Amino acid sequence: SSSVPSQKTYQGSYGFRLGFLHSGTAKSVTCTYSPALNKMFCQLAKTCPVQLWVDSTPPPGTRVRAMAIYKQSQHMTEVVRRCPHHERCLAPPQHLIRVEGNLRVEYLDDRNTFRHSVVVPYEPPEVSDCTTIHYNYMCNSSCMGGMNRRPILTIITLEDSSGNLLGRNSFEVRVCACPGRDRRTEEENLRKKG
Amino acid sequence: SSSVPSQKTYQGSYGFRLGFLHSGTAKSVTCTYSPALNKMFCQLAKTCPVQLWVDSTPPPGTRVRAMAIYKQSQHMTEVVRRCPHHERCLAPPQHLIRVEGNLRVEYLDDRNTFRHSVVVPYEPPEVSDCTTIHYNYMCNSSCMGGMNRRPILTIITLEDSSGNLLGRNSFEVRVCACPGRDRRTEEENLRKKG
DNA sequence: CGGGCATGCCCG
DNA sequence: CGGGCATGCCCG
Ligand SMILES: *C[C@H]1C(=O)C2CCN1CC2
Ligand SMILES: *C[C@H]1C(=O)C2CCN1CC2
Ligand SMILES: *C[C@H]1C(=O)C2CCN1CC2
Ligand SMILES: *C[C@H]1C(=O)C2CCN1CC2
Ligand SMILES: C[C@H]1C(=O)C2CCN1CC2
Ligand SMILES: C[C@H]1C(=O)C2CCN1CC2
Ligand SMILES: [Zn+2]
Ligand SMILES: [Zn+2]
Repeated sequence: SSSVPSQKTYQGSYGFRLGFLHSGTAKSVTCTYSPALNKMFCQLAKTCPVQLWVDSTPPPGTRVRAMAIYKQSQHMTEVVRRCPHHERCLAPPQHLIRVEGNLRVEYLDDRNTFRHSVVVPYEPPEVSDCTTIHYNYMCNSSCMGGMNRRPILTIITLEDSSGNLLGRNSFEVRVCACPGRDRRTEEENLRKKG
Repeated sequence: SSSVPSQKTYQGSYGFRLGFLHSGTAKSVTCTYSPALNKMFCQLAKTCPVQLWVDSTPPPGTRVRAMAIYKQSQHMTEVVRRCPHHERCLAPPQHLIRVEGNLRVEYLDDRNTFRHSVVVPYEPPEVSDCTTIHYNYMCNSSCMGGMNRRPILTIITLEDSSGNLLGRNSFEVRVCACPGRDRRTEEENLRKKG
């Protein structure tokens, strides 16, 4: 009955985890992940790679879904969408999250919650310990009429073809002009005032 | 043959001038006019009163047209429009400038230049030295996908019913959250660095 | 209200 | 590139 998808971490029986590349905090890095904050800082319309780690191999037909929700309680019931400017300038223009480099991407609009998601087949790592998906976020967190400075969580779910939830993980995202600057500011604020 | 409307001041044979109320520079004033900069600072979707002064009375049927153009050479050929966010949230939604409080307003989209303008009948001052029109600017200068931080000029023309230009004046506009702050900053910069 | 944090971006 | 100006707005 809830229209708000769950965000609670569920590593599940396959030992599903996410992982992220190390990139550092130079002012101009295109993306950078903060383990302390469990938060990706990235630039709009640029690659944001996410690694899928599993302990046990999921069954054939498993899918990987990504969906954004607002992190703050007061905004969690509002659907996360592209702002009108970037909508106008495969993926429907209203979708915030895209996957690049995949021939089997599917973009979904839920008929009951109206929430957007993007799904690709799960592929096991090559003869490697993880699989990488290249996500793109098509608005800045600050975009007026879209995210409007509100932080989001991206929820990644591993689902079998029957729709069973096999695993769930999430991470906070800030899409911004200067990921390295902003990661440094938020980590310093965590240390001084968190 | 030009698609860029003239901005050159033409006081003309009726002695046409604009005038503005004095309001000062408190951080929260809703609008404030800088004589030194010939520039109105105002807030979006709030009243921006403009006075029409004439020495001689225009003929019956005279009209008052307002149009925005970009002030900087590199942007002057681009039509000034409402941004997509405020377009979606009598006046066509794409028009930046509205007139409030007038039963005879007309909104025009030029069939050749595609430029927008808003026109009201000229009314002589009451048995007073000027007539006031209440304009509204429906985007901030900073709106993404609209003015995008580019300064505009508003061009006010006094036209007879046959279309003769009787007079023309213009003023720069900044639509912003804090007119009083921003007028003070720009006047100080004029003094220190202009 | 006024102080000052925010965050895209600097081109007259 | 990194410094710092910009400019809406501060609500976990
Ligand atoms: C943002 C992205 C990059 O450009 C490399 C470093 C960090 N992340 C993975 C690869
Ligand atoms: C973050 C900062 C940089 O280092 C370049 C990209 C965006 N911003 C301006 C230049
Ligand atoms: C912006 C507007 C106001 O609110 C009064 C002072 C200045 N201007 C005219 C009236
Ligand atoms: C300019 C400043 C003010 O004084 C109020 C209006 C907008 N901004 C925040 C509050
Ligand atoms: C998990 C991830 C790594 O750490 C490298 C790059 C691709 N996968 C295998 C080797
Ligand atoms: C010109 C203008 C003024 O200065 C006041 C207000 C209205 N008009 C007449 C009196
Ligand atoms: Zn956007
Ligand atoms: Zn706007």
